[PDB]
Amino acid sequence: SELDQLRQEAEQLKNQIRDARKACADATLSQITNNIDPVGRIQMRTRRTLRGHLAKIYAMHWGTDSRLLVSASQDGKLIIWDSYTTNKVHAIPLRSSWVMTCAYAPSGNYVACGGLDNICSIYNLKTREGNVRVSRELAGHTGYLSCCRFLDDNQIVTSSGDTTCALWDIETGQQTTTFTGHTGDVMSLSLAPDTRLFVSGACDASAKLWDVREGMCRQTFTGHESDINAICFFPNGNAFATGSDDATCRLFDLRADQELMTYSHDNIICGITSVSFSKSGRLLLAGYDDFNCNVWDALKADRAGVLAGHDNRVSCLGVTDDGMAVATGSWDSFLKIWN
Amino acid sequence: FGAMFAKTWRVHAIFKNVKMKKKIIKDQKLLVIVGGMLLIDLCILICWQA
Amino acid sequence: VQLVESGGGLVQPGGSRKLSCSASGFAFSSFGMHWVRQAPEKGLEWVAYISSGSGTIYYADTVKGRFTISRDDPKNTLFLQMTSLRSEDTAMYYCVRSIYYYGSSPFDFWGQGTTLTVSSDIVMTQATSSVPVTPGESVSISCRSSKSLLHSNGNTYLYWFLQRPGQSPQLLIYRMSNLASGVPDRFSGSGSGTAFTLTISRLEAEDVGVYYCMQHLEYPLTFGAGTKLEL
Amino acid sequence: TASIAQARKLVEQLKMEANIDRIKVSKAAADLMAYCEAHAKEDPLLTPVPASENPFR
Amino acid sequence: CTLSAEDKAAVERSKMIDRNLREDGEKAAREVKLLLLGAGESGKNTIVKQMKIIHEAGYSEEECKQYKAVVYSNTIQSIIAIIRAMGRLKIDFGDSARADDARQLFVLAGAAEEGFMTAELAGVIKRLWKDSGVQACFNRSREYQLNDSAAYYLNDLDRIAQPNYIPTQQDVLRTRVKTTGIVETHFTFKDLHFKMFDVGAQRSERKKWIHCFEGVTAIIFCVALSDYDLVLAEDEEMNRMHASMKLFDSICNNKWFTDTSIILFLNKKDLFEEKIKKSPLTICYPEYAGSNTYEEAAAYIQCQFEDLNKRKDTKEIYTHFTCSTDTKNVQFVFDAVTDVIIKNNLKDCGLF
Repeated sequence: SELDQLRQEAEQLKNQIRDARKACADATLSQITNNIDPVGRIQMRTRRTLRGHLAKIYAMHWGTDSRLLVSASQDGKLIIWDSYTTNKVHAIPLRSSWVMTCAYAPSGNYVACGGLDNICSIYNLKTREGNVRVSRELAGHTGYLSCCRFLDDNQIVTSSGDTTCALWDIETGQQTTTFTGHTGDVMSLSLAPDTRLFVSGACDASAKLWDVREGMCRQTFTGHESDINAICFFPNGNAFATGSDDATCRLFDLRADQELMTYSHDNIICGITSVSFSKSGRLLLAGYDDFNCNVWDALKADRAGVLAGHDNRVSCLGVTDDGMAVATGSWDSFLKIWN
Repeated sequence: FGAMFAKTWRVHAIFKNVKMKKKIIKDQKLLVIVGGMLLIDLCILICWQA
Repeated sequence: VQLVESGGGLVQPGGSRKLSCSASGFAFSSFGMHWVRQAPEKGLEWVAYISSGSGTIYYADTVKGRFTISRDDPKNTLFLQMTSLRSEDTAMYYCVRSIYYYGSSPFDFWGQGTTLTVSSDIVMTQATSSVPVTPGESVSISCRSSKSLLHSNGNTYLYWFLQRPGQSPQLLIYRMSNLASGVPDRFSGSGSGTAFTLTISRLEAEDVGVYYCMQHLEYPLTFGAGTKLEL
Repeated sequence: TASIAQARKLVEQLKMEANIDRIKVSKAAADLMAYCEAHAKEDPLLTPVPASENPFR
Repeated sequence: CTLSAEDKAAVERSKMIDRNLREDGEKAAREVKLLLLGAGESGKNTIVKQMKIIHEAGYSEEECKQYKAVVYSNTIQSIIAIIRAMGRLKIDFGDSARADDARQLFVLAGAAEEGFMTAELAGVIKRLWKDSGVQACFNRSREYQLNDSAAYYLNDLDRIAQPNYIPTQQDVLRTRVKTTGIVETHFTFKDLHFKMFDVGAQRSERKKWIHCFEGVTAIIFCVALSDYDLVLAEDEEMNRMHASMKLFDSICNNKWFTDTSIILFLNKKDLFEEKIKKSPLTICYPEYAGSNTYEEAAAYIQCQFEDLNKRKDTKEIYTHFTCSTDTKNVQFVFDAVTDVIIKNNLKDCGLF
């Protein structure tokens, strides 16, 4: 009886939330952006091709100087790239080739690498000896690490295939906050332009807004028909977009507490692997498992262009901090820098 | 005869070593050495004609 | 990170000698090496460079044909073989570590120095060579180049060093504004074209010594004579 | 019983989410549009730049 | 002609990195990647144990070199573990000597470099272990997340303190016994290297994590023929034969593995043959309409698995009938995957 009574309360609360959200849907975006000038036909082209990986590329991340990238592939090595001269600055061997994620520390002193071993390794690049070494091995997760992102020096947030995210104190090597409440494996993280707030997605067709310091979920967003593959913030930090296996990208707004837009087309049956916004937030990018990346008008959901060139599934996509260039990577083992 | 010998030289390579199963190179590698042999006979013939 | 070089002594004119440097504490095989020698009357003079790889070697034109530089990674040992030695070769020879890549510090660690005794481009200029300073005052010194040190890539390749009595030179500032590790924020610099400055916010006892500036835009490498910031 | 304790945690989470501030979506859309216009000229991917400006020429 | 003196040096660095990658790639190519999938208690061990029965493929000479490298890595972890464990206690102990702190600094400095085993630092772990204060704090220290093999890191100091190592199996088991995630077995056969990835108790979604492994030379799938008369314990209405077929059907037709070879091993063929004469396949295949003879019962089951392949014209399925007393069971897979690799590279060039 006690269990059913709690189910009864949950049913009423869920309906109250849905009704509260429906009462706020006073307009559709199709009624608001109808008379905005279109972005037009956008033709992006490759300016650099980065060669060297011998295996499928799984991770790629921009540095904060807009010049360096860190990438990882199943060949078990990290490469630090100088995007301007297609030069390799570092090549870091891994003790386990099964890598899923990496991160470039905002200070440029460290990078992260994680994977099927459930351990996030923090590498010190700014060394005196000239080599690169692991400073900490952040062990304690019970599932694969789908994503890791730095927040600050000695502060990193990790995902896990055990459905729980954690905030690590790297200097001490311990977890300080755990974020529980997800149902499926956590697939990706995104940080707001404010280290106290981030969002996550998981294999349960739900995205959650997490408070870094409190450890609580503040909002839950639904609408996906399948597992969430990628999530990113709108540049203003008050909205985010997700991609999923249902081949539809969705735009959510935190303060409206609802979905605002969907991005799809009758001729798209391919899954989304990566999403990002351009610097202005007006162009929405997404990579697909059909080898191409598309360009969406973030305020209209029209197609603005296509970035074709990869010969295998797109695994990585992102834009540099100044909005000057976009990097992509795929299972064909090449990286491309667009524009 | 250079096309014949390259066609059989590829076979020699793949069979002798599988230490590496991959990197067959397909068509592109071949037209290269036959063009190399055509280039060498072309140079000897053009210096003769000169 | 330590680099010690031994094998000096006195030679007669026309003879030969081999110097070596034993390295420890760092990825020896990943670094290049310079030889820089200091004559009491002249100051620092660049001698030779070996790439961290192989095949790329430069010599100063004053030693070209008489000096040979080589490296043996299996023993973390650098070698310098010199022949036809002359009185002009008498100097304190330092092994200097250097590594090059985006954001590197090409002249971070210097050795202690081996004395060689023999029995018997771009020119940097400086003013005064001896400015009196009292602890607690600010200091401003400068030097000039015969050639612009600004490359089309936007970078300027001017380095500042400090040598204290009884010590080898140490790097303070590279590429105008970047401090070497361990350098207090009392030090800064700036400039453009062929004229650049070095600023010390407060002169501390640890700052007293002879300051050098050098270019690393093109080979050969050269040094200024040095300015002695003594009281 | 774990099922009851877990159901209780779910109800507590729902009670929090059922009592938060919300705004009309029409206003959220207006704010997103204004942001995109305000920074429209700072985004080289929508506003082409000359070769002298693009570091990748 | 436009580069600065430093830019040219930076280019040489990049080229030397490419050189090291190219060398690594050539070295990287030889091992065969095999992914081992299938139902629990399915005779998988018979495949693995047989590979492990001969033991010709022991720690390789080169592998032994890697082990010497593994011992150096674990020895550094051992000496930092003991000086770290005694410096992070909830309850502190007094040291037997004030000199121990200086020893800790030397170990932490050497471990920070993480190069090789230093004889003087090996002396430190020997002395600290003997010290009753360091051992006494263990009962409190072991409350934290320590490696179960951590006792070996310290207990083996007698031999791992010797600059000239003689490697043993324990030297890699220290990290293998963790059994986290997928665990591969590394072995050789006739100068070829192999890594067979043993997937068990994955849970979650059976096919979601795996996609990443596209390109594996072959998928190994095992079925125990003689167990056709047993009902699945997890679900008393399903015969085990149908659970294996559902896994095969959901794996072999995965869009991630369109032409990836599958090698199907049908185990316990002798016990199977001596049972079909007593219990017709109709115990698990009521639709079976044949005689109780091997050439019909074994062919029927093979056909039933082959008819699960929706890409018959693209993916080749290999079948081998195994037993516990044979040598062809291990030679078959050795040659079979070698032929798969040759077929794959011939497809890549388009010659086939």
